[PDB]
Amino acid sequence: MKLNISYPTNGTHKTFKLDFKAEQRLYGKKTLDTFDGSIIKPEWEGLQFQITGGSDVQGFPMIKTLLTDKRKKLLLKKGDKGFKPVNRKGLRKRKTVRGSIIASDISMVCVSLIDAKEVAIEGLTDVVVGATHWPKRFNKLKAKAGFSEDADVTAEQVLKVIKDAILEVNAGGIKKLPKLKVSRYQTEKQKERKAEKIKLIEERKKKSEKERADFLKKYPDWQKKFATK
Amino acid sequence: FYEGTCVYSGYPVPRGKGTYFVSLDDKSSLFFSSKYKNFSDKKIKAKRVKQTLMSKQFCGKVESVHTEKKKKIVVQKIVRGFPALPKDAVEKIREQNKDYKK
RNA sequence: GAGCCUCUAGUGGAUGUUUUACACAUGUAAGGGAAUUCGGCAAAAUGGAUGCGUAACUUCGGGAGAAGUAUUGGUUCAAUUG
RNA sequence: CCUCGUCAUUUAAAUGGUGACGCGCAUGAAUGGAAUGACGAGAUUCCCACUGUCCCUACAUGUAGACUAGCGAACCCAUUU
RNA sequence: UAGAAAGCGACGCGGCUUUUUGAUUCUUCGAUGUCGGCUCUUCCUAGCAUGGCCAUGCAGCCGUGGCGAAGUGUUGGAUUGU
RNA sequence: GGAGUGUGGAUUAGUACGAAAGGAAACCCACACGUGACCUCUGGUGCAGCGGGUGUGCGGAAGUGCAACUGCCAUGCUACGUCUCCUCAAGCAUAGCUGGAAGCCUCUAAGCUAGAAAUGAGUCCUGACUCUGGAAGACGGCCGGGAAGACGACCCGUAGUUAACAGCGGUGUUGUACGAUAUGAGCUUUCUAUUGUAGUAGCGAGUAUUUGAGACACUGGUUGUUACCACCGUCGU
RNA sequence: CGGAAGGCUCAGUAACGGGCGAGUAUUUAAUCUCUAGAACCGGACAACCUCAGGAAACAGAGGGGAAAACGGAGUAAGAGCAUGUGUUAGCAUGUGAUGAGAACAACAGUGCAGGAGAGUAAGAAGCCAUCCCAUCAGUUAGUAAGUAGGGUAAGGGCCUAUUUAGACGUAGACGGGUACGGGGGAUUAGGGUUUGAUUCCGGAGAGGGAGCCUGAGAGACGGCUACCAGGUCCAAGG
Repeated sequence: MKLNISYPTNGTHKTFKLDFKAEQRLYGKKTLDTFDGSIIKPEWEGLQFQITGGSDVQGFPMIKTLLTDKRKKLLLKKGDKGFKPVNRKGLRKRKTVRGSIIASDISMVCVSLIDAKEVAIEGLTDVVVGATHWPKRFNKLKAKAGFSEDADVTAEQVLKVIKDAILEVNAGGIKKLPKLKVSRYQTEKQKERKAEKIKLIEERKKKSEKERADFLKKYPDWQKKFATK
Repeated sequence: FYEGTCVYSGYPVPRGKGTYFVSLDDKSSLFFSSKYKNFSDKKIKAKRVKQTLMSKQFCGKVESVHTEKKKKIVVQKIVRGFPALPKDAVEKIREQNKDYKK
């Protein structure tokens, strides 16, 4: 049996083999259970872990809401874990899955360490990493731009963030400089187009409203002439 | 060591006692004793047999999975943790921004 | 004026001991279902009322309750014998 | 009689049952002959249901029986077994 | 297949057994309950299986003829009183 | 007196042997029939114990008789359950060794070796006549029990972890007591004060709470209370 | 945005299967004409990054991040009901469930929200014509009708409750056997007799039966789900 450990403060991962006695002490648990590291290893006292998921040795996934030690077949839609539909909308299919309760069937258990405390777990504690992408949306970007509850042109914040990258990362360089872009804030091309729609409605009104009066000048007896079919 | 959990009663079964009954539907099922197997055959609903663990859970006399209403532990706000920007500098920028905003 | 239970009126003694085996009157039984025996002998199974549905043959009267199937307690209502 | 007659059907297996056949030891017409219905505590074969009849027996109840108080015989008998 | 005699053995001749049916009338007619089955025990050997051996027309497999041996086994059914 | 008997699978092996086709030979493991015991498990049985309904009795409810029906089930008993079953010695038939008669030969005339599910012993059941020991008292009845039992007999106890009743712990069987209270498909509109207001209800199967409740047993655990120290006979010094 | 068309066949069906008229009691993405739009906020899913399962087919944890994708806020709009007034749109008044929305590029354009009328396609309807056996004469009880309600995009026994007994038959009902139906083909002086799987139109099916999600539109099978009859691969678990 493998054990796969994630440390979400650091963004780091490690896999280990268990021994028999360690394994046998996990039996009976389920996803979203917790335990103390001392039950897996000597030391590791007070490290609290939470169980995330895993896999049958046949390869079927453990599902978070099927509380049994057995395999079932379920009918699954899009948005259900264990199924990945592609080429037709409204497709639903029947697949084998395993319940959440841990036993000798399982090949791998996934686990999250909540807090490393004073301990020095190799690989988990020795590295710190960030994200992969950058906040495109304006208000998400602003919070990261350190500001809150004040008004700027986007250019200001793009300048701040770029300069800080040049300074803090490279101390000067053309490296970094990912292609920062901003959504949900009005640029000048939008100011013009958003003015134009106001021009349209104002004329369409007057033109429509004119013809009504122009008609009534000529046809006082509109209704009595028209209605006699 | 246990043999398993009885299907009808809900009772855990000691090693070396009880029996499995296998139906033509292809299912295998474990019973504590002849008493509860017979009650199944005669279509007595388990929730009405008041000494069963099943009945006691259903009535709410015994705490069970349905009572739990569990929810994910809520955390707090952090000093804006964002790529590159060191945690400590945001602790400073946020303050400086708050000043300027006033 | 069946069987079962009660009112009026009438009724009873070879003593003590928890008492093996084999008997005589009776109950119940896993899985199998006449393999038992000259032979289903003995036992089990079916059973009242209401409705649906009923074959060959026949002296046309019958066969016929043919066979085969379903319903049935307590309570509170409508409707008046359905 | 020969005889458990031959052929078909019923069974895993038929000295049985039913259907055919007929030189019938020794069938046969009010010494009454032949084909049916309704009705037999009449004789015979098979099927469904049902079961301690059986495989293969086990446990339990009442009444007798064993032991004890009161009462108290008979069949049979050359007898040394 | 050669060849009396592995296995057979015509035509004749000598024995044993009482499990078949006869033959005879010794015992019982002032009474010895008569066929078959069910149940249960013991004995015999003229040996069907199981153990040890000898011959072979015994390559092996399967057999066939003989010797000492009676410890343990030899069933469930259909028709029929058998 | 007597007891274990047989079948199959795997391996040797597609081997020896045969032109080919075919085709053998210990040890180990599974089973059946027979024998002797045993209840931990699983079936069966329901005498003690807990529940349910039908007809009719004790004015209602509660507790219950009679006719009998029905669900579960301690201890016990049982098989459809579980455990059980080989080793020596002398030697049959036979095949051999040495060896004369009979200078050669020869299993036999003396002598020796290998030898059967058969025979005789041991392990297994019954237990004749015996043998070793203690002590001036011993033993039987009467009283109370069972692991034993037709009656005798056997195993035991009598001022004590003795018996019986209660607490308080422990281990089971049944299935949620009586009485209150709340609800209930529906059906109904009664009373007091007094002129007009206020007061103001009945009848009902069942279901939920109090309540894994109440009932019943056993305890070689522990506390309290109560009862029991006799008597008669026989043989001996 | 398309995969609901086209292609293949004639099993089933004596019938909305076929010919002629009519346009409703109905729904319709695209397309046309007229008209026509001031709106804020939030998370995820897939790919990406780090581990990493399974014989394969196929999947896991953890962390970022978009939309003209998605969910909420306000706001226009707004079903039904009731009364006036104009059949009947429309308008007035009262009451209101519900409740949104796309821009982008300049090679000089392409899109997307609402209405009203067209256009295309279905659903349901009117009339008339349709094979053999009487050795098949009675058939039917949602059957025939009425009142009221549910259901549907919509009329209707389509379905259900209480009332009325109807409906169809020798001018052949009901049962059984058989059949894709026309435009047309072969023979023919005339009157006829025979055939139509088969270029066009319409219907039904995808081994046999039955259920279904998505969508403007399928009871779809080069979509899904279960049984029955058959198969294929395995490391025996799928």
